[PDB]
Amino acid sequence: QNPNAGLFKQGYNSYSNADGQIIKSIAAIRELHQMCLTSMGPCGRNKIIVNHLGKIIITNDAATMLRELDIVHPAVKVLVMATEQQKIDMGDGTNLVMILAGELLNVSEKLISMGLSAVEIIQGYNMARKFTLKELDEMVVGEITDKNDKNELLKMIKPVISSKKYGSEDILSELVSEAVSHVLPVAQQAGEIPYFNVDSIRVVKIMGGSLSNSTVIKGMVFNREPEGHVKSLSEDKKHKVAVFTCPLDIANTETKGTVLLHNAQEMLDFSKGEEKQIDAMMKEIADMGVECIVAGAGVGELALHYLNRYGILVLKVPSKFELRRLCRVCGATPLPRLGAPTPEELGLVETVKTMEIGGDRVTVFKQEQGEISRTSTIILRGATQNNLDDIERAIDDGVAAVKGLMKPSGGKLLPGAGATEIELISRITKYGERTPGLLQLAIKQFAVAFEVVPRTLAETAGLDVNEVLPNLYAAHNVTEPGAVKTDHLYKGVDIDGESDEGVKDIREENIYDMLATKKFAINVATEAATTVLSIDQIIMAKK
Amino acid sequence: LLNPKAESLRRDAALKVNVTSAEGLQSVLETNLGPKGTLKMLVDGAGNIKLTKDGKVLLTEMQIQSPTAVLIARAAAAQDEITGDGTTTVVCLVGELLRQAHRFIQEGVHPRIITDGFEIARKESMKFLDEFKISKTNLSNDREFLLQVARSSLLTKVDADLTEVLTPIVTDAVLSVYDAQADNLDLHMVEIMQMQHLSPKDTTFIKGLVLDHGGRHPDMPTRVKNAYVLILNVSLEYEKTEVNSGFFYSSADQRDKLAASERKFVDAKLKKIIDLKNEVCGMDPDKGFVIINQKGIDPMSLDVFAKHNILALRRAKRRNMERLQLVTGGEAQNSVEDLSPQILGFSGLVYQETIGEEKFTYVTENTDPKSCTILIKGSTHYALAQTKDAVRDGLRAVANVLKDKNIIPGAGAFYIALSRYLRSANMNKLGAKGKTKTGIEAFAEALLVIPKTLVKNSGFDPLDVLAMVEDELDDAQDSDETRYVGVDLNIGDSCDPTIEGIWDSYRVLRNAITGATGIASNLLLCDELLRAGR
Amino acid sequence: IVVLKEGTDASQGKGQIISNINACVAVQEALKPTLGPLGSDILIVTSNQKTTISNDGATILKLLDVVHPAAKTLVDISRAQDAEVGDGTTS
Amino acid sequence: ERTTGRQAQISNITAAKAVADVIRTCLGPKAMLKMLLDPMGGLVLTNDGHAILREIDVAHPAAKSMLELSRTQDEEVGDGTTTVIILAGEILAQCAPYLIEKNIHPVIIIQALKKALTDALEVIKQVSKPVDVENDAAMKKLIQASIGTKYVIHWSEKMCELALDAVKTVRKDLGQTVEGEPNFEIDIKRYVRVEKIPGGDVLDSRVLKGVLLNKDVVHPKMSRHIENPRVVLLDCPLEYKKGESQTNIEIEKEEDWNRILQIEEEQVQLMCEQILAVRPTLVITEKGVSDLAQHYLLKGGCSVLRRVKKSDNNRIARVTGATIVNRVEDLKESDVGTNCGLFKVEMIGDEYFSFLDNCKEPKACTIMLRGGSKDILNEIDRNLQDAMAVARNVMLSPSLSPGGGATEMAVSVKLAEKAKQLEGIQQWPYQAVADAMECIPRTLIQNAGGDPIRLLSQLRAKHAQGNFTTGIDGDKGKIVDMVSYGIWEPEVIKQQSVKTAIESACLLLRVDDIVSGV
Repeated sequence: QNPNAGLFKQGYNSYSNADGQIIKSIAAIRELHQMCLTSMGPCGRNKIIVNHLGKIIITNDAATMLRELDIVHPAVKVLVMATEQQKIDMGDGTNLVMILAGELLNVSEKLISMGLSAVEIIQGYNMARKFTLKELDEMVVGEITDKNDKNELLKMIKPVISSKKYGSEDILSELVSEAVSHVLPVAQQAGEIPYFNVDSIRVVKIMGGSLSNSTVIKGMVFNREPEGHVKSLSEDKKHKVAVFTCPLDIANTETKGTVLLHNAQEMLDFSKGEEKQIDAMMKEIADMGVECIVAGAGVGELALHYLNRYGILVLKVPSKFELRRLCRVCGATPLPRLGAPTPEELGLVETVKTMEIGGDRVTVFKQEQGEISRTSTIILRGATQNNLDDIERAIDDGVAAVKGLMKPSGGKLLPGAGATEIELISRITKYGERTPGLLQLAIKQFAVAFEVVPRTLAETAGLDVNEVLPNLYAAHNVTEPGAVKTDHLYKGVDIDGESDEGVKDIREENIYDMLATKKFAINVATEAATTVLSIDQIIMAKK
Repeated sequence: LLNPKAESLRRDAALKVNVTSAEGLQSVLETNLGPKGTLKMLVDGAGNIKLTKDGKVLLTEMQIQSPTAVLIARAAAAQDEITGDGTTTVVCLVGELLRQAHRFIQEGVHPRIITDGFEIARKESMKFLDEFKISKTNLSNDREFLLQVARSSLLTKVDADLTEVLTPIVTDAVLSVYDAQADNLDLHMVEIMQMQHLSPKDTTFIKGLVLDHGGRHPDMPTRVKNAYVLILNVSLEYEKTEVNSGFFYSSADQRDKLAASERKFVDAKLKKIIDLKNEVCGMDPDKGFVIINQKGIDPMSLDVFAKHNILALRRAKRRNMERLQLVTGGEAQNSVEDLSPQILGFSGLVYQETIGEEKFTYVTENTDPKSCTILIKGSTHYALAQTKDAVRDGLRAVANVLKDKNIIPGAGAFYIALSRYLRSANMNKLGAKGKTKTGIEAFAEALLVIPKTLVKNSGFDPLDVLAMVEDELDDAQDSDETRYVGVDLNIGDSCDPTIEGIWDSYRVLRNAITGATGIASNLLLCDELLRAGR
Repeated sequence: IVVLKEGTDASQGKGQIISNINACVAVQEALKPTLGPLGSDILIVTSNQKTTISNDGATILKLLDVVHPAAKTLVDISRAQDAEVGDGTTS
Repeated sequence: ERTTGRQAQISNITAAKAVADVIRTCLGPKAMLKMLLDPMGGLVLTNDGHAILREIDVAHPAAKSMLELSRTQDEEVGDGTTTVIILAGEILAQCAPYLIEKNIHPVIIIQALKKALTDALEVIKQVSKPVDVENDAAMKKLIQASIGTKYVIHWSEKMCELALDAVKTVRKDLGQTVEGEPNFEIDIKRYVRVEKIPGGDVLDSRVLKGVLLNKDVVHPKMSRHIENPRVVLLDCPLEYKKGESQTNIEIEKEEDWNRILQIEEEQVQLMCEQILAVRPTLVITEKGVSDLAQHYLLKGGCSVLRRVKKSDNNRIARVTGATIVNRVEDLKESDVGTNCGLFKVEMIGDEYFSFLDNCKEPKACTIMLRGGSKDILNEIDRNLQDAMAVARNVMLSPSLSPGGGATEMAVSVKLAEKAKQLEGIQQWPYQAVADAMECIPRTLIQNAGGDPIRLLSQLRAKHAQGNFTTGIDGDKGKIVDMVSYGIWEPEVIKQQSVKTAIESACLLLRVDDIVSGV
């Protein structure tokens, strides 16, 4: 009896802009926005994710959560793909792009209820984004000289470890910066050849001990056992290593060469045949001067027995990804065939031994000041495997953070912990009053949308929101005898753990975010926020 | 009057439903009209997101149960096959023309007089179309004017920040493939290829051709200022004997002898290739040699070619090998035995852009390439789809300017003037009919939908901006001169569309008025809506 | 017509934190009588149909197989109490 | 299951009224479009009367009889399909209150419809005007009615030449009180059958007198034209025959092949020698022809055409005079190639043809159609059929009737004038026939938009005083004379429309019961 208007399409559901889908889309995103509000910051919260495979994990990072969540609704998919856009090109800012673009839509609703057109809302953010990106170039304080010093790496890595794993910040900083300095070569004024691969730093973890027992070695570390009867090599430097793609066994013919059995007389000759040939092959290989054979394939029983009499360390590496990085260290090259270890194909390694880590013995691969290595490994130790795995995720994001320091002006930095946020708000309001027209309403709301980051750090830390907000405003608003406002821009949002009062200077704890991450996060989050406002209707149809 | 399993809409309520159904589609598609419009999102249910403001691309991806909108979707399909742009504009013209006629339908006016009044006004619209149109010179030095045509096409489908990026790309794409001395152009010569892992503002124009698979070796040269290009069909990798045989080696050194003896057939062809580089301009500076060779190349030949500093490509698409014949000019060499320096082509700077996941090879700076490439960059999939839709619509819009020498000013200059013309003309002419005056006046009032919609998506008052234009037209008419007036969407006042650089194609507006009139008339000609099997 | 989940249940808020505590109290309430040498014994029936009676919190809690994710944390510390020490997994 | 009593009379009226009501707006050049939603999801917006009802499935049997009536009506006249359905449906609609509310017996009405049919046909002959069928300029302006509003309007002068030259060959004009009058019988179906040739121009379309065959000559190098052709038609193919016994040929030894091959070459040569005895220049075999028979007739100086249909040989026999013969040894001396102009191998558009055409008309021609594509050929085809249909109606009677509702209203006035002296119970259903005649000009006004009550009252009063030739204009919709704007349809359209309408009206009134099941 009661008719229905607005839907002529196949009994589907399509929200017209007159029904306020944009307000409904922001409300659906607000549910996801509140998830990240308890994430960012060292005081943030961890979320338990129960996988469909029956595995329970817990992580702070929201980008890992979005991958474990099934995203369908179109307004949410925009920020998920925008989060993946933040995941590429940098290893930090996952919680930054989600909270920022979420608040830009929150303040946009107050303009929609006012009646301000969505196109005039997008035009306001685009003009305010260019004002922000231009101002952030002048808001830079220091710049990393790319000296590659350990102390210079401690300045960048320390704030990256924060907001993910807290309390391990100073302990993991010495472990990460040591392995990075091993991969970073010694050069200056050369920007043509890129370097510092992420895969160049391997992270292994063994249960037992604590972070105090964790060390840093130069080389790859393998979990597999020393299959051969030789547990470790001598202390003499530069041992030759041969990488074999072919398994260790009697050689075959490139044409056919299929083993067939007819009479028992042939079976007795097959055993003695493989006995004499393998003994002849392993001999000549060991006679070439190579004391370590890395086999990418299986190892025969007789082939392993003869190499044990010659004192040859046998270590099997079935993973081809580890053999590629092994070539960048020892210098050896994989041979598809077997029996011809050319000395030009042979590499050199100083020390190959087997060490007991966490109670289990593993054969490592390393060096001391020779046959330089482009690959390093971090050995982590801990009692809880769960939290120890989250340490590996914080280190991998710290390695990607060092990759953020490169030629495209990565060394530029800005004070973090809400110090730049509050200062940028007052600088955008300076642009608001100077820009006439209706843009003033959108520019001011664009600056208010940056209040979510400082309020987030104060809310998750247990601090009083009503007390911290004016302390941030009164600190960055001062009266100076001149145009430039002088001594102290360093007042941030203070995460205490202590008792008494107030905010702190960024120079005290040296906790800051680089300009490359913050400038890229704002440009992507604003473009993603203006994108959601561009869709006033969605239509689903059969493919 | 019924049988089993039948439904019929008979009286005038049938036409009221068809118009109302068309009025529902109008309200949906009027939001994306113009550069101030909105960007609609589509979901196929499998998780694919597509962002486009084009009318047909939306209508083809949506399934419509309403039979009236299906005819509009079929009509918008013929508009892209002819005009290629303005499918949304046709929808806005059909719907409002039915709404304005619906007012007269309730008055008791028969639809024939309504449809005949639209055909008479369409004939007068074509007469005004020839007088209002502007004849643009065929000169190719008009790029300054082409910068205005590019903005008219780009500003609709982009945020207007990608306009400055895509304006030199699209404009250089059309004129480069455009043949001199007033010949035609081929849009197929401009290749559109999408890539990931870079921002959309980094989109650049490629004068030559780009290839996917690059040379894999650490010592390959980064850039070569000038090089001689070789197109080879011969496999440079390890091969096998043409007849069945086998390699039986007593020792490991004998196996290398049998392997080198078989590669010697390839090595004999390899020596002829490397010696040809020293044969022509070997010691000469600003000279090089590149191997685009189609079939595979073993790492043994890659090490030899690296010592000579020769770029070696392998595993190339068969279609791209034929494109290099036009772009580079070098002929395809089927056999190295017949290889000669006259077969090789010449190219300009060839530099390999190295990204970790993807390696790029640039054939650009060619003497007579006659083929362009537009490399579209984006991080996500929807960023590539929105830009590609702007490029495909941007290349055809500029192509219609060189093909059709007639141009029309945009910003509603043709719509507002023709609406004012037909209203004042029929009163002075009076040569149609007395009852036709309703159909003529309804069509003139239906032409105002576009200038009212452009300011509706902009948010400005449509009544205020229309009165300012009517005051300027009346002042220009009393001044006895020719002044083209249009609506400025940014400021909100009027503007001269010739100075502001907002231009619409002649073929787009010619088939829009004729197309929208014929489709909207056929909907009014429907007496009864029959439904069978429902 | 679109959904944000496809049947993935996720709940948050301060009420969820309290709900996670009540799930740990239910696990705690079961292990309270087993504290001490004179403590009571729990009667456990495994899905294998084998029935065991013991007061050791390690053996007990490993047979509960608590599905609740936050209450699973009490199982992790029970294995750590059984590893570093081996006694007192109830306390 | 079963419908009896007056309930079946109600269902017969409802069925015929529902079928007509759809196409009532489909009459006239201003006819409104119809939207038919298909059960598969598609729709058809075309206003073509026959194309709509063909895609509409109906249940009641009387509704199917109205569909089969239009199929038979389309075979007579090419246009006016909606005119007959409205008239046949309105007569039952006008007789509906008399059949039920007035309780008139159906046989009384059916008997009155027979008298109304005779009176209506006499009025049509009175209002009709004579026309000259021998005037070429007059025949072109007639066929033009079925031409305009089509793609062939530009070639219309050639479209009439294809239609006129075709009907002039088939027509037999004779009359007398001795052997009777054929009444100018012309068969467009069988004899006038068109042949569509791709390529060329519409101006190149010719009317060929003769038969046309697409099968080529069995040999590439042959005489391209024959001065004095001698045609030989036969049934039995030319090949080595088989015995009446179980004899089979299996050759293993190599020297035994020439023994059977010599017999095969001899028997085929004897079959070809019987043909060459009369020294023919042309050989046409209904069945296939063996390669050996092709060579013997190759050196004999005669063209061979294999595989010709038997229905073709009968038409070949008329353009030639060759006597049909079954067995190759039975060939009669009465078989001749006389009255055959030339044999042409000419190729048009990479397609070999065969031309048996002569200088005389053997009552049957062949239309050769050319164009720019196959879609143009199909457009010329159906448009030529409508061009020949109107030409056929004019050649089957030399009279024209005014259209646009002039004849429909003129009959309704004359029926009402005669109804005054028709007193008795048959007068009531008789007056319903004249009221049904006014429905045709009513739908033209309803499709025009003018006031139906005001115009029909002035239109009927115009016939009562002024001439009967004053009709309604299609484009305008105002009362005008058919002298100024002619719109002259042939009477055959009006003849069959009134005859089939009364027969359909008597058909539905004759069925008082409906029973289902086998």
